[PDB]
Amino acid sequence: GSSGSSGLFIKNLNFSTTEETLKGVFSKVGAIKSCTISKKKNKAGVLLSMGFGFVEYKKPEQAQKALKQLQGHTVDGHKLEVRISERATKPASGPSSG
Repeated sequence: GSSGSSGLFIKNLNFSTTEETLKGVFSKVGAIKSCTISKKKNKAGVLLSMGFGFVEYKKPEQAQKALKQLQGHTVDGHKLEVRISERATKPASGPSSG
Protein backbone atom coordinates (compact mmCIF):
# COMPACT_ATOMS: atom_id res chain seq x y z
CA GLY A 1 0.00 0.00 0.00
CA SER A 2 2.46 2.63 -1.19
CA SER A 3 2.85 4.17 -4.65
CA GLY A 4 5.71 6.51 -5.48
CA SER A 5 9.40 5.65 -5.54
CA SER A 6 12.58 6.79 -7.30
CA GLY A 7 15.08 4.59 -9.10
CA LEU A 8 15.21 2.43 -12.23
CA PHE A 9 17.11 -0.80 -12.88
CA ILE A 10 18.40 -1.45 -16.39
CA LYS A 11 19.69 -4.70 -17.89
CA ASN A 12 21.36 -5.81 -21.12
CA LEU A 13 23.49 -2.67 -21.33
CA ASN A 14 25.92 -2.81 -24.25
CA PHE A 15 29.44 -2.61 -22.80
CA SER A 16 30.00 0.06 -25.45
CA THR A 17 27.12 2.19 -24.17
CA THR A 18 28.16 5.09 -21.93
CA GLU A 19 26.61 7.16 -19.15
CA GLU A 20 26.39 10.27 -21.34
CA THR A 21 24.17 8.65 -23.97
CA LEU A 22 22.06 7.00 -21.27
CA LYS A 23 21.39 10.39 -19.68
CA GLY A 24 20.33 11.82 -23.03
CA VAL A 25 17.83 9.07 -23.83
CA PHE A 26 16.45 9.28 -20.29
CA SER A 27 16.70 13.07 -20.31
CA LYS A 28 13.80 13.05 -22.77
CA VAL A 29 11.31 12.06 -20.08
CA GLY A 30 12.55 14.58 -17.53
CA ALA A 31 15.43 15.90 -15.44
CA ILE A 32 17.64 13.08 -14.17
CA LYS A 33 18.61 13.28 -10.50
CA SER A 34 21.50 10.81 -10.59
CA CYS A 35 22.71 8.16 -13.04
CA THR A 36 25.08 5.33 -12.13
CA ILE A 37 25.88 2.19 -14.13
CA SER A 38 27.26 -1.01 -12.61
CA LYS A 39 30.92 -0.50 -13.52
CA LYS A 40 33.93 -2.20 -11.94
CA LYS A 41 37.71 -2.01 -12.29
CA ASN A 42 38.77 -4.59 -14.87
CA LYS A 43 42.27 -5.82 -15.68
CA ALA A 44 42.90 -2.51 -17.43
CA GLY A 45 41.33 -0.64 -14.54
CA VAL A 46 38.78 1.26 -16.61
CA LEU A 47 35.20 1.93 -15.51
CA LEU A 48 33.17 -0.31 -17.82
CA SER A 49 29.48 -1.22 -17.54
CA MET A 50 28.47 -4.73 -16.49
CA GLY A 51 25.37 -4.97 -18.66
CA PHE A 52 23.17 -3.19 -16.14
CA GLY A 53 22.83 0.11 -14.30
CA PHE A 54 20.67 2.30 -12.07
CA VAL A 55 18.93 5.50 -13.15
CA GLU A 56 17.40 8.02 -10.75
CA TYR A 57 14.84 10.77 -11.34
CA LYS A 58 13.92 14.03 -9.60
CA LYS A 59 10.37 12.78 -9.04
CA PRO A 60 8.76 9.32 -8.83
CA GLU A 61 6.51 10.23 -11.75
CA GLN A 62 9.29 10.85 -14.27
CA ALA A 63 10.68 7.44 -13.34
CA GLN A 64 7.24 5.85 -13.66
CA LYS A 65 7.05 7.14 -17.23
CA ALA A 66 10.61 6.54 -18.43
CA LEU A 67 10.09 3.03 -17.07
CA LYS A 68 7.97 1.77 -19.97
CA GLN A 69 8.19 4.92 -22.09
CA LEU A 70 11.86 4.17 -22.69
CA GLN A 71 11.21 0.42 -22.74
CA GLY A 72 11.41 -1.22 -26.16
CA HIS A 73 13.67 1.56 -27.41
CA THR A 74 16.18 0.04 -29.83
CA VAL A 75 19.50 0.99 -28.22
CA ASP A 76 22.74 -0.18 -29.82
CA GLY A 77 20.66 -2.60 -31.87
CA HIS A 78 19.70 -4.33 -28.62
CA LYS A 79 16.75 -3.85 -26.27
CA LEU A 80 17.31 -2.97 -22.61
CA GLU A 81 15.39 -4.34 -19.63
CA VAL A 82 13.97 -1.54 -17.48
CA ARG A 83 12.54 -2.37 -14.06
CA ILE A 84 11.30 -0.42 -11.04
CA SER A 85 14.36 -0.43 -8.79
CA GLU A 86 13.77 -1.58 -5.21
CA ARG A 87 11.49 -4.36 -6.44
CA ALA A 88 10.87 -7.30 -4.11
CA THR A 89 11.44 -9.76 -6.95
CA LYS A 90 15.16 -10.31 -7.48
CA PRO A 91 16.70 -10.44 -10.98
CA ALA A 92 17.63 -13.92 -12.19
CA SER A 93 20.92 -13.61 -14.07
CA GLY A 94 21.68 -16.84 -15.91
CA PRO A 95 25.09 -18.11 -17.06
CA SER A 96 26.67 -17.56 -20.48
CA SER A 97 29.42 -20.12 -21.08
CA GLY A 98 28.94 -23.88 -21.06
